[PDB]
Amino acid sequence: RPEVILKLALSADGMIGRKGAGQVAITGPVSRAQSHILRAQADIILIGIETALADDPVLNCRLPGLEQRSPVRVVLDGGLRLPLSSRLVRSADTQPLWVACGEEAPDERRAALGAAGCRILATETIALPELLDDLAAQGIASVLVEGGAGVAKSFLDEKLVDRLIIFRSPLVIGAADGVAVEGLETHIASEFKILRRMRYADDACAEYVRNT
Amino acid sequence: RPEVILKLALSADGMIGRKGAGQVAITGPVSRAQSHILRAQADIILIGIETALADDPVLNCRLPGLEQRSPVRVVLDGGLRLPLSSRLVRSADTQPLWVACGEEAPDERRAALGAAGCRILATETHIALPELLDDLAAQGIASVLVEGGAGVAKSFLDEKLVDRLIIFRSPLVIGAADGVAVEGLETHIASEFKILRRMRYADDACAEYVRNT
Repeated sequence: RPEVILKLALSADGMIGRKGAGQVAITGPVSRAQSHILRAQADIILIGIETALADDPVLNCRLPGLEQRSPVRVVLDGGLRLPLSSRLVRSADTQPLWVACGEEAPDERRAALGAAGCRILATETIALPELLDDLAAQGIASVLVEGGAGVAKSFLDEKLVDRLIIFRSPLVIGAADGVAVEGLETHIASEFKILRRMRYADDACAEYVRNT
Repeated sequence: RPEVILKLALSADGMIGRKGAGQVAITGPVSRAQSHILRAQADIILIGIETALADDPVLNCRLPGLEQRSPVRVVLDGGLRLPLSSRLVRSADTQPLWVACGEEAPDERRAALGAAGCRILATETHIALPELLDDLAAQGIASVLVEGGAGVAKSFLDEKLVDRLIIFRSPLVIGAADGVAVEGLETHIASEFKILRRMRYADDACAEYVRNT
């Protein structure tokens, strides 16, 4: 089973996004550099389809001299809903892109993505513990999960996270329009210990490791 | 009492330097980037006078967009042996340089470094690391990055002042004839630390550890 790092981008008041939208922007320079370093140290970067649709991300490493360390990308996409116009699918020849779906997605979206250069990854029931067993059989030693609320909650609830890194924006979103990861603080309290805390308000970061 | 990260660059046979020259250079791109991000995350980067003399370092952050986050540099230098020709001293306008002293060093070298732009940091001798960190916390320092040669690396580890240990490992061998090791390093890791992450790729290898408590 690969080492699993979950990286979360939160607002100052602990929200993982605005209702109906994508991820919280992290803008401090130390946090942005560390963010790209995590990608270079990972074998795989994993996100959910909900994040892919809302943010249209690329998930490559952009530190000068480290672009060749851009990891394999995995999208958890039960319905093979990934747009062929996405930045992800359109960079599939220049960086690996694996789309995880089970024996349920229609062959026409299965065939269109494969012809565009995506590898289609077979999964059970979506079963996170033996997706990580499957990912490990294919040579992966470390997975970086860049979650929205869905992937973050599911990985934590199933207790599959080894290290947790939380970047906190200085800006407040508000409970009226914010989405939180529910159970985040109780999981940290129950299962994690703090390792380092960066206290600059424009560049705030907290790192945790799972309890011994 | 601030958080202390000890960063060691070792050869394949575990030497932190060689007796006649400079330290083990890190060459992998991920390891280089991470080394400079540790500097950016630190309030203070601390080294010993022996490393300063052997390597003539600069100790700034050379990541583009982070150079303004080069930390204050601290050199443990009981005899004020740091040359005014050092790249460190000659860099004093562009990055803070504090030279740590005993209560005893002649006032003549205090003034010369002062004129070159260095702050002189008064410390307690026997040079007391626990008291230096309390003094540093008293000045608002939240985190210290120690880039030790064998001297300070052994001293911070022996007095149990290291919370996190980061070891970059070169694939090259230095040899027992000229190699200097951190004495007691492997027993300290077995006794007080757990592995946290490891990058095994041979041209960019790293292991990180955290103290058990």
